[PDB]
Amino acid sequence: KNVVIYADGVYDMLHLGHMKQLEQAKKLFENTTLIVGVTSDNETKLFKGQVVQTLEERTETLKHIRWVDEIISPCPWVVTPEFLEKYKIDYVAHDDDIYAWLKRAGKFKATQRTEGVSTTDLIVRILKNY
Amino acid sequence: KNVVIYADGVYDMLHLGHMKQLEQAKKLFENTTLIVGVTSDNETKLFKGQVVQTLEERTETLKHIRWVDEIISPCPWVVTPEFLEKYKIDYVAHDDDIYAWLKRAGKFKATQRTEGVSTTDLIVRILKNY
Ligand SMILES: O=C(O)c1ccncc1
Ligand SMILES: O=C(O)c1ccncc1
Repeated sequence: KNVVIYADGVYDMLHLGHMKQLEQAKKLFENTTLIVGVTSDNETKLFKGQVVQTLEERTETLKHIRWVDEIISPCPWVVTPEFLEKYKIDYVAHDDDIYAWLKRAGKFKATQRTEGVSTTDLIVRILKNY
Repeated sequence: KNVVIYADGVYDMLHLGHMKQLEQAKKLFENTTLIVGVTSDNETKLFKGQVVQTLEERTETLKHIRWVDEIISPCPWVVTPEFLEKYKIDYVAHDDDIYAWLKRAGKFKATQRTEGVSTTDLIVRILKNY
């Protein structure tokens, strides 16, 4: 019955939008193990851009989140079918291409993002008042 | 066996320092129910000062934290012995006076703060780079 879900991301400056996404992946099936992958500082910088928190800070915050069962930190930047076999992952859960092969296989579970809740935007709140 | 712990605070812009505190209160005894009280916007402003997130935003974030079993939102600003009886609270868990009466009664459990991890300070990080 237990379904293994893998959700990777930068998880920089974790906010409610991030945690609703993790809650969503956790609840994709009735009995799950949610594995979260945290990307490395170097690869995030090289491919995405500026990260505020280090790998260790981003990883420690996630350990406090109710929905997170296991953590791979750091995690590979690109998911491969080897990786899926290595960790016995049944579905990859991410927002939406690079995930075509997963959707083709029956193993992609779309999860949704929440905007405006970002730590970035809460400073703007502090500031559109100054 | 189950021990009811009450930890109140503003929980504005929840960071790792906040979550380590909640983890600490949760683990005060082997079997606990951790109740978290979230203070109102008006009373925080009036007694503490400027709050960034609303009551509802601060409360929703806490629902995602592994250690939080129950939430009182909003919560009273001052704990009273009536309140303790009302919720069957065995210990109040807070950092450290206003908690003398609790310590006198055997019902105060000190928890520790973590500095420098504050959302405030992570902007300074972004900025001591500009
Ligand atoms: O959070 C992302 O967009 C991401 C996920 C997996 N690998 C790299 C980046
Ligand atoms: O977080 C605090 O300092 C607080 C705790 C309980 N009542 C008011 C304020």
